Amino acid sequence: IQSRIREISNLALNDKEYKETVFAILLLDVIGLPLVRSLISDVAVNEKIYSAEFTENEGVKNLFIISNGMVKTKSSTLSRFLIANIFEHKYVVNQLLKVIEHLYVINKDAKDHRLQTLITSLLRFSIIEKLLPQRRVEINYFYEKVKHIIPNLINDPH
Amino acid sequence: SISDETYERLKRLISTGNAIVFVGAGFSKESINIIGSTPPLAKDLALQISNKSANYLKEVGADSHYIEEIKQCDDLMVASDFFLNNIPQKDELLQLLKDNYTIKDVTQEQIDIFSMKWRRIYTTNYDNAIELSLIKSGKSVTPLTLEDAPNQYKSAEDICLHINGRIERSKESDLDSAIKLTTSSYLSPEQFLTSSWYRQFKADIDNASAIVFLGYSMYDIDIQKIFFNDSSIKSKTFFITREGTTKFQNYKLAMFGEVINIGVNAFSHIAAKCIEESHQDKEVGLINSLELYTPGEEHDEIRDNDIANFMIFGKVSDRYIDEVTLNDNMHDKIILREEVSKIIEHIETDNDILIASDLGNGKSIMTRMLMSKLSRKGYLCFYYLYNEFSFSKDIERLSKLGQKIVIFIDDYSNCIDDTRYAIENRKDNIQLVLTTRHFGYENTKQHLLTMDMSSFKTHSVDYLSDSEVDNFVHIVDHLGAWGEKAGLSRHEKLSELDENARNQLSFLLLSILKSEAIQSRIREISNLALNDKEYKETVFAILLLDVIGLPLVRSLISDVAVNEKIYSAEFTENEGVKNLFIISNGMVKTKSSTLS
Amino acid sequence: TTNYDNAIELSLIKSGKSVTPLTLEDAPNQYKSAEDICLHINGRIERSKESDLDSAIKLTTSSYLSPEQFLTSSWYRQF
Amino acid sequence: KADIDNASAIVFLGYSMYDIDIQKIFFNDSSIKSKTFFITREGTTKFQNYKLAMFGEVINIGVNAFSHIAAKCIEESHQ
Ligand SMILES: Nc1ncnc2c1ncn2[C@@H]1O[C@H](COP(=O)(O)OP(=O)(O)OP(=O)(O)O)[C@@H](O)[C@H]1O
Ligand SMILES: [Mg+2]
Repeated sequence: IQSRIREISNLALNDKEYKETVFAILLLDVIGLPLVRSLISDVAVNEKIYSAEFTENEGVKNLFIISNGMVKTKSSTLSRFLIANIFEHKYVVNQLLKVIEHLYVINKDAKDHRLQTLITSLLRFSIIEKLLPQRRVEINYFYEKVKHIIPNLINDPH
Repeated sequence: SISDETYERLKRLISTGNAIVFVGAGFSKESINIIGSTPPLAKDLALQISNKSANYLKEVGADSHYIEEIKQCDDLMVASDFFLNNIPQKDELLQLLKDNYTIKDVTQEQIDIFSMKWRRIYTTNYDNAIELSLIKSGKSVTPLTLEDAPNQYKSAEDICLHINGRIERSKESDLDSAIKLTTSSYLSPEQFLTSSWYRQFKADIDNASAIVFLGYSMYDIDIQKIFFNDSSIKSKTFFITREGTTKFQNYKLAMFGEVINIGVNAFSHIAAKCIEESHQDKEVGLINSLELYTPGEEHDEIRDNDIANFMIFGKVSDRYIDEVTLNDNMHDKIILREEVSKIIEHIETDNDILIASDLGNGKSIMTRMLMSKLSRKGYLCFYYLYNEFSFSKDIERLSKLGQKIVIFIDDYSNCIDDTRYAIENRKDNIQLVLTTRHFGYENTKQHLLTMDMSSFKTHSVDYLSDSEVDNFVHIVDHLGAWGEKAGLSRHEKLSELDENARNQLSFLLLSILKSEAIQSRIREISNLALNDKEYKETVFAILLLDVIGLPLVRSLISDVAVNEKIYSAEFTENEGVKNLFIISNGMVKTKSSTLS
Repeated sequence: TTNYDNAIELSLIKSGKSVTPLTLEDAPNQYKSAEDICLHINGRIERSKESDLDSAIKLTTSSYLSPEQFLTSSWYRQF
Repeated sequence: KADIDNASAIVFLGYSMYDIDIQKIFFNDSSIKSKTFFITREGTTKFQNYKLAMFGEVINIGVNAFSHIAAKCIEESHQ
């Protein structure tokens, strides 16, 4: 099976935007937020979800159950396998840092509650351990760089 | 001869400046070439190339009977094919073509006839008489061939298109397919039908005021097949032939339009009269298939009965929409969808909009609200009317304007041909808004993904937020249609609905206000599915298995349906079976309990 | 030539001589046996499209810094 | 198309090949060229039938001579 999943995932994850959007879908499903097109646009840091050619890809159709253009996951045992094995840890930590910076950067104006709870939910250790399982160096690097991305975190005991 | 009323009709049609000329062999009969003579016809050229090949075979030393039987061969196609397939020196054939088809000087009638303003120029010549005649007369020209993409030259003018090729920058290998000389070239899979310029040619001869053929002998069969069928095209075309020709000689041409046997010489004088008026004419015309949306100018009172009509019975006026648009605090009269602002922000950045939704979840009303707001922002919004008038003429007249334009099309699956043309030949200052149901979108996926959809933003209005649920129940609270349920809180009220039907406007309307309009829509869609007894039995079996609660399985469905239609692949491609049961990978599941 | 106009071509045509004008987007092997090569190094006007101003017609300060130039073309060896 | 794909050989009896569609069918391929035989009239030079030679092998013997081949081959075809 793993070989089948790898072959059918390499047919979509080779593009940069497709990889970012797929990672955004997996990340928001991991946190538990609703999979809304406008919010997945902010998490994915592009607007490829609005194109009509995203939902007709091999990887997107073969890994996610699509229905009337919407995207939802198949099961947790495939999403967590994708997160652990198909996405490298070194990609995951860097993309997490990028989206954490960008959310704040565009949230300093709009003041949306969903972005705020997204940011304070990414900082929790349970999600990070569910995203980077038993990786000491990457977890340490992420925790030591999040305080330098945004300077208000030092005053927060959370 | 040719009558005076035909003269007046021709002058009036050519003075518009939207005429199209088709140039043939007879136009450049008087020109002169590099070797200082009139360009030759097929007979002389065939004799020359046969003589050349026979001289080569005499040099190699073949029998004299073969030479004497090849020399008298005056068929251009067979002689050229034999030369290219047996004789190895094709460089001198290309040199002979360049010598014979390079015009050095033109006459004055050609200058006067090509100093007009046309829509587009089409020709079947090899020479450069037309390009020389356009420069000399004070106008630019960019020639092309069938091997050029028309989308790159969209904004260019003075497009002189050569159909059977050109010799000006022809290479050695172009004789096989590009230049239509041999029998092998005419049989190639690459022809005028397969080229992308064919659709452009059809649109041009559909859109033009009149079409003029200059000395065309009507040899090609594809143009004959284009022009034979229709009659509205025949009423616009004209043919120009040489003098001293009887009607029976022009009988072949007469089946495709009027025949005027005066020659290019006499048409040059008409061109001399019409040149000054050709460049001046301009008219905004009238737009027939698209009505210009205009905002409200007066304040009308809104009465409860209007609230009841809009909420339940589906009847509303555009004055109501314009009134709820100007003031955003009036939540007791309309539901404010959050997608309108996103859609507006997308349309301000040169992006097309495609809206897809389920049955009756607020799509046409969203289109009307968008139309009302975008004119206030400063655009021009046109609503597509399902009329019998043309659409290419109207989009052309819209392009001739100079304002920012948004065009709205509702339920495009019923006008897929026009909606295609719209995405095929869209201009720079015209955006598109297309709305459709899910079934209509999925039935036309293969007709649209082949084009450029990178400029389209896809939106779905199927679901709302909890704030909009609160707004809806606030509207009903102001209406007071709860009855005995008004005492209970928010949670109790909607306790009888399913999770996903709660977040859809159609099921909310049917469950709370019992909108008859939605009932009529459901009856209309389900009638076309439940007409057959087999499908009726299968649908009733699915509903029975759901109200029991036991899971759905193909064998069980077939057992309780007293048939085997569930095994057929056409059961899940019906109208009602798709619009009433959500399907996924061929399986059938129901939407919600309040629908079943 | 370096001009973008058609004076050379009109002069050749008016003197009883043919011409095949090209640019740097043509390969030399397809025109190996050709004669009267009027190669326009900078560009051409006669059938220029809208995208030819960026790199094909050398006029702007961006069309002089593009990776495609006279050196990297296939006509450099021929010249 | 399927019949000329599955057959053993294709025989033309006095066909001048006037229609353009059979011409477009038979001109492209080369495997169909090996199985195609054209039967034309007697007393014809090679050139008089150069057009037919492009699509397959041509035999200038007529139906008159083909009758003898049919009479010699009939008893084997049914067997
Ligand atoms: N913005 C809105 N605010 C309040 N009610 C609305 C709104 N939009 C739609 N409705 C209600 O929904 C009903 C059906 O909406 P509408 O006719 O626009 O559906 P639709 O999706 O365009 O239809 P169809 O898909 O069948 O073409 C209307 O009669 C109206 O009562
Ligand atoms: Mg509608």
